[PDB]
Amino acid sequence: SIEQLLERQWSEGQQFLLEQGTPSDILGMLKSLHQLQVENRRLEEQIKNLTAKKERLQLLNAQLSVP
Amino acid sequence: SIEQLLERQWSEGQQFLLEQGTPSDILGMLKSLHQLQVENRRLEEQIKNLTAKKERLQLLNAQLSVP
Amino acid sequence: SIEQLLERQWSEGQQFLLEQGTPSDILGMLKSLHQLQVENRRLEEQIKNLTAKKERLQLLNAQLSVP
Amino acid sequence: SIEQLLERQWSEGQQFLLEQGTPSDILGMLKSLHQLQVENRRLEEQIKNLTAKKERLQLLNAQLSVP
Amino acid sequence: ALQKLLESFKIQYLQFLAYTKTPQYKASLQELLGQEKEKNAQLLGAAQQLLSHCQAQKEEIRRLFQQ
Amino acid sequence: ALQKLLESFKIQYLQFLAYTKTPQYKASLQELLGQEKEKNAQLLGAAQQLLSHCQAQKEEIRRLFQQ
Amino acid sequence: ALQKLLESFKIQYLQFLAYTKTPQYKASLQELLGQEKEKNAQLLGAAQQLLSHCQAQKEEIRRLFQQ
Amino acid sequence: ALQKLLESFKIQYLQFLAYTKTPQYKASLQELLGQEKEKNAQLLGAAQQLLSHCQAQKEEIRRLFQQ
Repeated sequence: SIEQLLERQWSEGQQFLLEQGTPSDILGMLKSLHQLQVENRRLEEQIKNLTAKKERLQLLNAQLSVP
Repeated sequence: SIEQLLERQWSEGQQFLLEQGTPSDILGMLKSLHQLQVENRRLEEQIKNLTAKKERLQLLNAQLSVP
Repeated sequence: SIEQLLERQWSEGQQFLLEQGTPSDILGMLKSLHQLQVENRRLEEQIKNLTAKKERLQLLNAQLSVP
Repeated sequence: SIEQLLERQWSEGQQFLLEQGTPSDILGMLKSLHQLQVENRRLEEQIKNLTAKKERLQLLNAQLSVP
Repeated sequence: ALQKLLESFKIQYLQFLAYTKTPQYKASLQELLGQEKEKNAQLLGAAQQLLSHCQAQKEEIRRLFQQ
Repeated sequence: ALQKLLESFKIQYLQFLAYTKTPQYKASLQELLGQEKEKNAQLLGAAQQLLSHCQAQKEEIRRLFQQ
Repeated sequence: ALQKLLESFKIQYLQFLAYTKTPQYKASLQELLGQEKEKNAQLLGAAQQLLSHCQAQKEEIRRLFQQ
Repeated sequence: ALQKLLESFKIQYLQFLAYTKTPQYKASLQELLGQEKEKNAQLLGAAQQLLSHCQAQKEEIRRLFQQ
């Protein structure tokens, strides 16, 4: 339960560190830098997926082309 | 050209060895024994084909079933 | 840099939330529950690895056994 | 048994068609043309073998090189 | 020289021609064809399984690839 | 503004700090660690099979390739 | 004991809060986002190729299996 | 009945036997053997590549599996 409250630091801290930050410039600079950060991560994994799905799918293609 | 004529022995020989054979009983016994002989051979190879076509086709099936 | 300090909450918080916790009972209960938590995670991934390394290695074994 | 004797034509025929042929020039021209004929056949099949043994062996090599 | 040969062919010709037409005709042919038809029935067997299996294989491949 | 916040952190601090040290300490931790050690024992299980199998696989591959 | 701590949190709070709002705001954020958007553009790249290739692969597989 | 046949065999026998021994002997045989030796040289070619490649393949497999 110590962590339950340890993340209650990180949540409320982040909540008001942003809230007390300039709501004109940051509202655009943060959101962009959050949105892109996530998007660049999601894209990373989806690459990692498609990386293998290519490989394994290319394995089969070799198979068919051989005889 | 010696073979060309060597097979001219085997052809005309076979032609009249059968022809002078009893045309009542042999016409049924030969034709059956020729027809089946060929058919059992053709079937042998077609097995040999389908033998591999199974194997190689089972290889691919393993591939798909793995991940 | 806001995060740089946001994790400075989580670090010092955790540092003294544990430090002010009973150093007799927790020193044994925490360490065990931290050590095992990590170990169970590391084991999870190493399973995930060996999961595929089996599969792909079994693929090859099929290959050899076929013809 | 008709074939048993049909090949007795082809054997003795070939035996003396060669024997009565010029034993000076043919002994060299035949033997060469028989020996090479067989050798070119044996080589044909051994190619056909090694043809597949390559393919199937290249299949495995692809497998290893992928991940 | 051929006179000693071609007559000896004609010796064997009637020696087996009207000879085994009588009692060793349906002794061999009907026994031959017996195991032949048995073999044919055998072959029809394997060739079935193999085609029927290569019906099942190519059907499960349609499924597993679309899935 | 922060005064309303940082004091409310300190409210929760002792509220859970000397509070759950007493009766809800070995109620949660000793139950947590219970299922944790059970999980660890579970994991040690799979990870075994997988390594032990990838001992067997890589041993049979040595054989089947040399053979 | 917490008094020495929670005040030192509030020391850092304004120390970085209204401080880097001014001259080290668009120095870091606008440089960060710069390489971020560059990275995003990079990622969009690979993820494209991979999907576009796994369009080509799965198209050639339709062909080679039906053929 | 055989008299009309076996004599006609002997007609062809000398008709081609001492006949093509003279001018159509090294016209055919030496042309035959010509393209034959050329073919043999061709075959020795493929069979080489295939064995030499199946030296390279089985060498790279030793490496990639141990690696």
